[PDB]
Amino acid sequence: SVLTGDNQQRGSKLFKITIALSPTLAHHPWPGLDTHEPSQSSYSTIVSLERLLPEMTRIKRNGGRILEITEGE
Amino acid sequence: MQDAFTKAIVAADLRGSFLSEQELNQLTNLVKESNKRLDAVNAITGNAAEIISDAAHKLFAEQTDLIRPGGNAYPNRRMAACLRDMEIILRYVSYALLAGDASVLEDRCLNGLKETYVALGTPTRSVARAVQLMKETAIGYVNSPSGVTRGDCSALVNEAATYFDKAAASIA
Amino acid sequence: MQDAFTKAIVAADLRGSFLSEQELNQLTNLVKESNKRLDAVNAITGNAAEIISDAAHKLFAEQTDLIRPGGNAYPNRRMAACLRDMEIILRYVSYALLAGDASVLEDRCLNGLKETYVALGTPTRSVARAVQLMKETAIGYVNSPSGVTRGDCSALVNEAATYFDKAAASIA
Amino acid sequence: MQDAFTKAIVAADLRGSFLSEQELNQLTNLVKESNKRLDAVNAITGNAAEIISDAAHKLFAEQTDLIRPGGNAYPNRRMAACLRDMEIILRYVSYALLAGDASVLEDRCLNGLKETYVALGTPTRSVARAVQLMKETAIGYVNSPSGVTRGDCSALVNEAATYFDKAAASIA
Amino acid sequence: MKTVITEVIASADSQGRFLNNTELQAANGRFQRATASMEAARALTSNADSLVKGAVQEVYNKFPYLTQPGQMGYGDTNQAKCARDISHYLRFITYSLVAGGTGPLDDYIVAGLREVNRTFNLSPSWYIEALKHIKGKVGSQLSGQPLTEANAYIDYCINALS
Amino acid sequence: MKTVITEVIASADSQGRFLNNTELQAANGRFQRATASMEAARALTSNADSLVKGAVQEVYNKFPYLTQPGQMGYGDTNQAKCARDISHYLRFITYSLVAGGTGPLDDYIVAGLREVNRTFNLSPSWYIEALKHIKGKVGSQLSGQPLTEANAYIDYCINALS
Amino acid sequence: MKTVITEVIASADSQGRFLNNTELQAANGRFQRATASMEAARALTSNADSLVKGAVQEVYNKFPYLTQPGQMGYGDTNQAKCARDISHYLRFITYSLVAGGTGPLDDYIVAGLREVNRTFNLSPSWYIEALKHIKGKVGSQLSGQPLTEANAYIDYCINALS
Amino acid sequence: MKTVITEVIASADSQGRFLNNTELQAANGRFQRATASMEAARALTSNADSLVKGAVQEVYNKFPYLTQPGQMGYGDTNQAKCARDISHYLRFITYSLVAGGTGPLDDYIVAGLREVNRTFNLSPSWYIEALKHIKGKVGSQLSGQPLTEANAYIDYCINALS
Amino acid sequence: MNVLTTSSQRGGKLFKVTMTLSPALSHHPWPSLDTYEPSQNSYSVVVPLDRLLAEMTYIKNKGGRVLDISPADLEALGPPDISSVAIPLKVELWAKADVSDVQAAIVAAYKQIFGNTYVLESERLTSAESLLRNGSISVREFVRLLAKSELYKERFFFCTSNNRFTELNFKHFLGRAPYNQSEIAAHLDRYQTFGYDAEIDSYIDSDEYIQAFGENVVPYYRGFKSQSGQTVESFNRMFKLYRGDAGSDTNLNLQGQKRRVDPKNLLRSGRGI
Ligand SMILES: *[C@H](C)[C@H]1/C(=C/c2[nH]c(/C=C3N=C(/C=C4\NC(=O)C(CC)=C4C)C(C)=C\3CCC(=O)O)c(CCC(=O)O)c2C)NC(=O)[C@@H]1C
Ligand SMILES: *[C@H](C)[C@H]1/C(=C/c2[nH]c(/C=C3N=C(/C=C4\NC(=O)C(CC)=C4C)C(C)=C\3CCC(=O)O)c(CCC(=O)O)c2C)NC(=O)[C@@H]1C
Ligand SMILES: *[C@H](C)[C@H]1/C(=C/c2[nH]c(/C=C3N=C(/C=C4\NC(=O)C(CC)=C4C)C(C)=C\3CCC(=O)O)c(CCC(=O)O)c2C)NC(=O)[C@@H]1C
Ligand SMILES: *[C@H](C)[C@H]1/C(=C/c2[nH]c(/C=C3N=C(/C=C4\NC(=O)C(CC)=C4C)C(C)=C\3CCC(=O)O)c(CCC(=O)O)c2C)NC(=O)[C@@H]1C
Ligand SMILES: *[C@H](C)[C@H]1/C(=C/c2[nH]c(/C=C3N=C(/C=C4\NC(=O)C(CC)=C4C)C(C)=C\3CCC(=O)O)c(CCC(=O)O)c2C)NC(=O)[C@@H]1C
Ligand SMILES: *[C@H](C)[C@H]1/C(=C/c2[nH]c(/C=C3N=C(/C=C4\NC(=O)C(CC)=C4C)C(C)=C\3CCC(=O)O)c(CCC(=O)O)c2C)NC(=O)[C@@H]1C
Ligand SMILES: *[C@H](C)[C@H]1/C(=C/c2[nH]c(/C=C3N=C(/C=C4\NC(=O)C(CC)=C4C)C(C)=C\3CCC(=O)O)c(CCC(=O)O)c2C)NC(=O)[C@@H]1C
Ligand SMILES: *[C@H](C)[C@H]1/C(=C/c2[nH]c(/C=C3N=C(/C=C4\NC(=O)C(CC)=C4C)C(C)=C\3CCC(=O)O)c(CCC(=O)O)c2C)NC(=O)[C@@H]1C
Ligand SMILES: *[C@H](C)[C@H]1/C(=C/c2[nH]c(/C=C3N=C(/C=C4\NC(=O)C(CC)=C4C)C(C)=C\3CCC(=O)O)c(CCC(=O)O)c2C)NC(=O)[C@@H]1C
Ligand SMILES: *[C@H](C)[C@H]1/C(=C/c2[nH]c(/C=C3N=C(/C=C4\NC(=O)C(CC)=C4C)C(C)=C\3CCC(=O)O)c(CCC(=O)O)c2C)NC(=O)[C@@H]1C
Ligand SMILES: *[C@H](C)[C@H]1/C(=C/c2[nH]c(/C=C3N=C(/C=C4\NC(=O)C(CC)=C4C)C(C)=C\3CCC(=O)O)c(CCC(=O)O)c2C)NC(=O)[C@@H]1C
Repeated sequence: SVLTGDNQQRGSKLFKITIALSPTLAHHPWPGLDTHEPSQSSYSTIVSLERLLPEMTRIKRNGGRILEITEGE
Repeated sequence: MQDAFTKAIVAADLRGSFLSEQELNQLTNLVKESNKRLDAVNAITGNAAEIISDAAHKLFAEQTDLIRPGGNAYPNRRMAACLRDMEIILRYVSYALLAGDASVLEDRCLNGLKETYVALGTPTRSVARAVQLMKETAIGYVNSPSGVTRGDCSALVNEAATYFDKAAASIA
Repeated sequence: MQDAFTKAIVAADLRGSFLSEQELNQLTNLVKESNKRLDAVNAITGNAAEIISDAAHKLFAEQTDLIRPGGNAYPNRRMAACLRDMEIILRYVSYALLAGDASVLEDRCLNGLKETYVALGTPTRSVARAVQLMKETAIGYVNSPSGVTRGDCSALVNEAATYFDKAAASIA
Repeated sequence: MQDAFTKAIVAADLRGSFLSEQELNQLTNLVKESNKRLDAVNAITGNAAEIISDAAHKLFAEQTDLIRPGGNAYPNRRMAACLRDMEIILRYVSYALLAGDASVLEDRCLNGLKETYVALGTPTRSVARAVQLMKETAIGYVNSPSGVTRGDCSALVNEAATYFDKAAASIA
Repeated sequence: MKTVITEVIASADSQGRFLNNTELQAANGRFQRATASMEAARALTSNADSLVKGAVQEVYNKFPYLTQPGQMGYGDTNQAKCARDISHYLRFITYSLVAGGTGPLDDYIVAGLREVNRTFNLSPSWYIEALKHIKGKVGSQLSGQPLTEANAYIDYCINALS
Repeated sequence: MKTVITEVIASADSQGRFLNNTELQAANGRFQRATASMEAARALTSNADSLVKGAVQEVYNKFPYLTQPGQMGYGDTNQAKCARDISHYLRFITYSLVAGGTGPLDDYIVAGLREVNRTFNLSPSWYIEALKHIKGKVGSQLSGQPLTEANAYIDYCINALS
Repeated sequence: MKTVITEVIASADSQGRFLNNTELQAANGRFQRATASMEAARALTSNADSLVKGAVQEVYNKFPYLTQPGQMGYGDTNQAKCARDISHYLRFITYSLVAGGTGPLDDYIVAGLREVNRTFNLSPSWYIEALKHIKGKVGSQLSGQPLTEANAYIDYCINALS
Repeated sequence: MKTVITEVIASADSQGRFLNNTELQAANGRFQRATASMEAARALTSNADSLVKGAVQEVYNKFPYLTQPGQMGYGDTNQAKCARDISHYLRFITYSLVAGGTGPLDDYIVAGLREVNRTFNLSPSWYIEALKHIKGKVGSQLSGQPLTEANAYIDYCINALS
Repeated sequence: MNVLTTSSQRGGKLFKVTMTLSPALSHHPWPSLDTYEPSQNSYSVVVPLDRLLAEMTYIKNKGGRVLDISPADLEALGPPDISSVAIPLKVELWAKADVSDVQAAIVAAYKQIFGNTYVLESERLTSAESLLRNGSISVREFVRLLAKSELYKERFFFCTSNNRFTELNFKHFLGRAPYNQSEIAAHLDRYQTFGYDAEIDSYIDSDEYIQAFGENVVPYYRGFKSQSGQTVESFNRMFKLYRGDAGSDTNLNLQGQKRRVDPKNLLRSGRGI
């Protein structure tokens, strides 16, 4: 997701993170086995350095792995 | 408590005004029906015992478990209560019918009845059922008397219904 | 949620029975009126804005103090709320009218409403008043429309009333 | 109950100790003021009726709606209550003033007051207002009496204020 | 609120008993009376204003000094109030006629009457005159039972005031 | 004894107040009704006997076994009592019509009814039939309001018995 | 807690009336006395300790057997307690002088005195001696009204104990 | 009758306890004050008459219309009564000073005040002026505590009247 | 407790009064020191309006003290209907959402995140809304922004206690109510060192959030239906936290922000700390 402007209000250096998505990370609210969205198997988000460690750890424990990290600017 | 007349007053009071002529005409006509109204009440009271007796029989024929050990109408002690309650509800309904207003029934009897029943483990549904059974029987009398001047009581009959139903609903 | 049909079902279910033929005939009839029913709703929705606007004007002409400093409709922020509330109540009422059942109105809107108003210090009396003011205006439209096939809507009109009144009562 | 003396005791008790000489000197001087203290009280009690009467007039001149149909001070019955209440609060305040301690006031009088007012739909704001109106009038007398030895009562005057204010706050 | 109908209900309710013939007889009494009562109310409601003017006025004739400066009758605010008040009395009376009991009167007017009047230094006397003057006027527009009813209620207040 | 008149007095008395319009309205009701009530009583009083015979009789038809030896209906003493009793019921009813309230019924008949009946093993059922049979006959000699009144009271007992 | 001031408030409060002259007179009494009372307290507070030693001691002289092994007076723990206790009595007395009422005494010492003493087999007698011995000593350090006050309170306990 | 002394007895008596130091303190207060109180009474008692004349008079100045024919202030009987009445008020006040409590006032004057006044249409207002006028005069003959006392009691009535 | 009649036989609005009982107020007819029945430490009475003044004065003149007064009509009302929260409904914001769908989400989010509480035109956040619907922000991220926003702080966090704010938070961010005293304690400590932002972050970051409505689903009410690792009492606490439809979390009302869940009730579910 290309940042239109600095997403976060609170300010630090921001880094774009592209992740391969497990069904768990974004389960659809559907009956049966939850499916992540087809259109994005690789969600990309913008994160502040402070949040970067929590975001990565949560991504890690869920199936999906970091495809790439890029500084948001 | 409250009734049709008093009510209209109170409304008028908050507006701070004399009664509207329109409003008088509600009361004027209400008076005219009195005689019918009265007979209706008289019919219930006259048949009271029966109404209940009847309803009960039917209630227990339907929900046989209530009267089996472990049910809520067993043993005698409980049964007695259940009968007593039915009656009360009836009494209040009649009162309302005379007043020409739900209030008396709701404030004295219905407000909190559900919760009581719940706490005890009385099945509210069955209670409601009973109330209806009563309703039908009661109307039966109201609507089919002998030696009264023949005429149309529908208006009253329906209002009666409503009262019964408010009861059924709030209990249920 | 619930409406006229579903309701009758549910009742029937607890008895454990197929729907009584008598009961079908309630619903059968209800269907026939549909068209009328619909137009009624359509009339409210079409006039919505106005209904409110109107009622408000009258509300504030009566209870001048609400709009005076220290009153409950002052300042702007509060006024705004008061308007929106009126509207909401209306919205629900309409919904009910279509459903053919109070429920939706009771559950979403009326339930807890009194207490809220109390906690805020909103004067429940005035709220109720507003609701009535609305009622009358609304009926006005329901009952006097344009380009509609002429016939009798009374039945619907009264049911409408009742809804408004349930509201008035439970708020008050 | 409690008052200035008793209080100091109690504190001392929990420490488990005889009263500190320092602490005695609080009480010693407190005694010395007695006479002033008394006159203060005497002034209120002597003027009681008036204090209230006065405050009321002013209260109703400000908040006209209280006395209009639909308001909280209407009708007579309600008005009466409102007056009665004012007085009570006053009575307590005086008591405190003599004791030299808020407690009595808080425990007998203020405790639960807000909630009552709320439940009734009495507008707490207005109540508070009344209390202040009273305060000012009362001080008026405390501070301008007849036949009293001229001297400084400020200390007492302020304490009086505080009591009134605790009241205002907890009600509001 | 005390009306015939409410009372019998109440009495029945206390004993825990159905409304039997006893009570209905009573009810029948009310509602029979209503026709007259209602008539009276229509008459008062219509002439309200005029009755009020006349009364207020009267009071001043009866107690000239009230209109002097530094008195209660003096300055418009007070006059306005004076009017308002009497209106009320009247209003309630009509109510009571229609309700068929003193109820409305008792709860609005009578309960707390004394203390209010004491604290604001309203002299009962005044009100009374107002009423009397009224009674006299009403004694023209009405007749027979309608009249009788009107009186009863008017008086009821006189007695409460005094 | 509970009649309309006594009650309003009582209520007035409890509150500690003079009889005001409220109560008189009620009283008036009682008095206007009386004319019908009184009529009914004259009618019952006259046909008393015949009503009684008919009733007693009925009961036996309804419950044949009572007349068999070793039963309660059997042997004249019992029959005499049975007659006596019903007479009483009737007597009281008349009273109540005239008094304009259930009072007389309540105090003579109803209070203690159950226990008496229990201890002597009188079956309510019987009495009831008696009454019903009566009601049916009365439903010829009377008409309109007079009738209505008669019924009310007769029933009142049925309900008390049951 | 019962002091002069609290009581008059209470009495006023019960009847539902403002503090009038009656009560203030009373209050005034409390305040005038205070000067003497306060003096007494300063005197006891200062000599506390010495009074306590003396008392404890006395008790043992009076009841030699207490100090024998297997008795209550025997072994330091008990002696410590004995000291503590008397300290308390004293402490409270001072309090009461200052508070200008028995209040403090009543609530700490007196209420429940008996049962405590019963369950732990403390003999009232002992305490009493303690007090008496005290009273005697106090009867030197003080004089006139100050003295009188001291006594009153000391006694108050004697009577409660006995 | 409520005086300091009676009250403490009462309170003591209710609880079922002996008079302890608490109460005596209170009593002492009453006795110390007495000297001032007594003085005040001697002063009022002496000037009684003159105070009364002045008051009665005042009232008429304040409410001229009273002296007109057909009013209450008119015709000697009434004037005599008016005098008498005020005398009473005064008399009692003195009593209360001496008794050291409102008691005398409460029982003679205050209890039943309202209803008496209502039934005979005596306007509280009048009395009040009387008192006020008095208070003003007394405010010359007396001084210091004696004065203070006099006021207290005089006021006490003002408040009761209003 | 339940009250069975709203009004006395003589017309009169009954009012339930709750007091802490005192030995003087009621005592056993037993020898020895008077004791109130332990079960009635908090006694409740329903009194008509007329006797209310006398009743309350007497209570207070003894050592009683009034816990709360409440009109009998509000009392003896049905427990709120759970109809709308039994099955929440749920909103998914697809990618390539058309204009309307984005609007619906926004509305729904404001509803759940703020309670019934109304958000005015000026209060509403254009910027945050802007981001959603040209991508860039997840529904999850929007939700974070709302809880960061001052609007949120002013209503929930700046008026009430942190104790109250926690459960207030729980309900908005997770349908659940709080289970156990520990959760309340943990959040409080987080807030003291990390501050307000970190605490807000810890609910959205939590796996319970992720497991249900993890991304691009507007939060819904999980409580009122059976959840894993949820204390049974939590379900009852959900009835206290959630009062009816058209009942809100409002700073605005008198003494607006108080605790729906008593501290003791939390202790029952679990203790340890
Ligand atoms: C009968 C149709 C059903 C039924 C009834 C039932 N009720 C109870 C217990 C009580 N009922 C009430 C309710 C009232 N008392 C009143 O004063 C009023 C008017 C305000 C009502 C309507 C009360 C007070 C009780 C509890 C105490 C009592 O027994 O009086 C029972 C007994 C329950 C028990 O545990 O003993 C029963 C059986 N339940 C059924 O089975 C029927 C479907
Ligand atoms: C309606 C449910 C059924 C019905 C009623 C009915 N009643 C009347 C007329 C009267 N009924 C009464 C009855 C009373 N008046 C009283 O004062 C009392 C209490 C003491 C009663 C019970 C009276 C007196 C009248 C007036 C004339 C008469 O002789 O009955 C009518 C006729 C219409 C009217 O209002 O007059 C009717 C229709 N009968 C029916 O047809 C319904 C089934
Ligand atoms: C009643 C409040 C007033 C009134 C209404 C009325 N309407 C009809 C008949 C119809 N009205 C509609 C309208 C709709 N049907 C729909 O499906 C929708 C929503 C898409 C609407 C708005 C229709 C289609 C009919 C039937 C065709 C026709 O118009 O004739 C009637 C006639 C009764 C009947 O249809 O059985 C009436 C009375 N007219 C009044 O006079 C009332 C003030
Ligand atoms: C007067 C300034 C305002 C006012 C007062 C008002 N109060 C009531 C009713 C009550 N007020 C109280 C007061 C107290 N309860 C206590 O515990 C204490 C302290 C010890 C007090 C002072 C109570 C108990 C009641 C309810 C019972 C009663 O009859 O008093 C009313 C009447 C409410 C009603 O609906 O009847 C009023 C009007 N309200 C105003 O309008 C003023 C702003
Ligand atoms: C303070 C608000 C005003 C004020 C007070 C003031 N009073 C005194 C002195 C006394 N006041 C009293 C009054 C009483 N003593 C009692 O025992 C009773 C109850 C029966 C009362 C009402 C007394 C006895 C005294 C002592 C003698 C005297 O009057 O002088 C003073 C003087 C200083 C002092 O503390 O004694 C003062 C200042 N005077 C003001 O200026 C204020 C307006
Ligand atoms: C008319 C004869 C005299 C007069 C009257 C007057 N009244 C007031 C003030 C009040 N009047 C009432 C009376 C009522 N208010 C009610 O709610 C009811 C029951 C429905 C009544 C009968 C009240 C309560 C007040 C108090 C304050 C208020 O206005 O509400 C005044 C003002 C006196 C003052 O200073 O407060 C007056 C003057 N006016 C005249 O000129 C006549 C002498
Ligand atoms: C008639 C339907 C049946 C019948 C009746 C019968 N009754 C008794 C005995 C008593 N019956 C009554 C009734 C009343 N006595 C009163 O004082 C009143 C109130 C005014 C009533 C209603 C009473 C009290 C008695 C008991 C005392 C007595 O001896 O009368 C009997 C005799 C029972 C016995 O055990 O001897 C009988 C048989 N007889 C029939 O044939 C019918 C079956
Ligand atoms: C001294 C004259 C004798 C003595 C006394 C002694 N006391 C205890 C134990 C207790 N003493 C008290 C007394 C008080 N505790 C209080 O809280 C108060 C109110 C301020 C008093 C007056 C109490 C309650 C105890 C019981 C337990 C406790 O720990 O206090 C003992 C110990 C006896 C025992 O059974 O434990 C003794 C011996 N000691 C002497 O040497 C004298 C004979
Ligand atoms: C004086 C300000 C006005 C006045 C007074 C006046 N009073 C009466 C009649 C009574 N006055 C009282 C008062 C008291 N009697 C007592 O026993 C006591 C307590 C010791 C008091 C305060 C009473 C009881 C009466 C009524 C019975 C009686 O005759 O004494 C009148 C006569 C009024 C009448 O007869 O209706 C008058 C005129 N007179 C004036 O000039 C002033 C206006
Ligand atoms: C003693 C081992 C511990 C202790 C006890 C203690 N209890 C209280 C006060 C109360 N205790 C009770 C207990 C009961 N009341 C009952 O009716 C029953 C049986 C049915 C019990 C068990 C109650 C109700 C009270 C409070 C009111 C009363 O006095 O009856 C206290 C005093 C508390 C106070 O401040 O009043 C104490 C000390 N506490 C200890 O210190 C011991 C560990
Ligand atoms: C207008 C007729 C009267 C009025 C209303 C008023 N309401 C509020 C505040 C709120 N009212 C509600 C209402 C509802 N919540 C719902 O969800 C529904 C049904 C779904 C309704 C109808 C709510 C939630 C609130 C609280 C939230 C908020 O206030 O933002 C106020 C404002 C209170 C304040 O002090 O700010 C007002 C003024 N009050 C009047 O003056 C009229 C009599």
